[PDB]
Amino acid sequence: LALVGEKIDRNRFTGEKIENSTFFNCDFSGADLSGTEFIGCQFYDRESQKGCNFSRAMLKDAIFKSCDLSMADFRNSSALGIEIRHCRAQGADFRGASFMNMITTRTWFCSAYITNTNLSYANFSKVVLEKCELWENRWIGAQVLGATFSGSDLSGGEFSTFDWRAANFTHCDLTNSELGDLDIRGVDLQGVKLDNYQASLLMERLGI
Amino acid sequence: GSHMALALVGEKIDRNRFTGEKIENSTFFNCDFSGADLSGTEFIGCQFYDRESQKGCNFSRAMLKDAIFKSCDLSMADFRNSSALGIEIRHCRAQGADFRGASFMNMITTRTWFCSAYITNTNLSYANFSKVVLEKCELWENRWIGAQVLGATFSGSDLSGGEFSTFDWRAANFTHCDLTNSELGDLDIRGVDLQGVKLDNYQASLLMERLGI
Repeated sequence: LALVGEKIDRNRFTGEKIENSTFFNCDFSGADLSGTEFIGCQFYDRESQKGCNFSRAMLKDAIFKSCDLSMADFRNSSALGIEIRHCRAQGADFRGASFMNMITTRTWFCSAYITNTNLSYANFSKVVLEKCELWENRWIGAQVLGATFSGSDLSGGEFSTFDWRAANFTHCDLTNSELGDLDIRGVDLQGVKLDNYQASLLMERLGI
Repeated sequence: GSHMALALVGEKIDRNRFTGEKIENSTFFNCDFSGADLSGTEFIGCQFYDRESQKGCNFSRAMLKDAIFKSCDLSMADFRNSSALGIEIRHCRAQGADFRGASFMNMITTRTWFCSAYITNTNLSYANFSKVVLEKCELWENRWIGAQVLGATFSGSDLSGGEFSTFDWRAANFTHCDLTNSELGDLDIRGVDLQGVKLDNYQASLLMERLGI
């Protein structure tokens, strides 16, 4: 399977399963991708330098494994309990995307599974991702201002060019990660889990 | 020249009554040594505090270059404004002693200044070190509980094996200090400058836990 330049109809792939396909410059905006599963699929065209629009797509329980989602516009999604794995999503736009259930609780709760995924330069400004599976990702350069990952599990993460001040990390698990310029003086770390190797390393940053 | 088993009380010591001598197992209660010259004078197992008077001896402005106190009871001695370069206080008790103004510095054989003091194994509970310059000195194995240190600097010194329970860590300058093997109290790395100081495994673990890790 290999579409190009098409705008995808609301119910074209709903619930379906697709493998080793390619969608270049397609426009899944507004689509209904509940229960859809993409495997080995590519959504980013290099000769073209453009990716796919997923803005406002319904993605409740959607699934992405080993896909290339670079430059994916996930703005304003509905992505409750979705899972992303071994994917490339460098530069992808996540602002607006809701990973939270607002119905079966009288407040809110989150659900989301994004691992083994390259999130470099992804935009998570203001995103809510409390208590989710966010382990083993590359976060280099990702915008995270206003976000909150409180209680999530980010263990095994790369954070080389990453502003630890901009988002709420209280209660996350950061064991076994590349922490970059994390400075325990100016960054609430209440409840967070560290590995001894890092622990020492962080003292070193303080002159000790 | 030496003295043994003295018991002085309420006397005012003369400049040279003891200069450079060796004194043992003696008590002096409520004696003003103010201004005396105790250069090189050695005191062993002496007592300068009396539990019945609740009084100490005045050492203010005493000249104490190279002086030795060993195994003495200096509870609330007044050393204010003294000259104690190269002094030495080992295994002494010195609760409430007042060191404010006492220079531990050499300002002759240098362009500027340097320090020299050996105070170790000493109980310094509620001692007063406001503004004291104590750079690069042996200060190991003391009890510091309650000590006033506002404006002092211990920079470079070796405080290893110490006891700092009720101790205000933002008060003085502890850069480059050796603080290993010590009970560290309420020390919090977020609030205080620890550039160059040395901590051990155990200690370091405990300072993380404080933050919440």
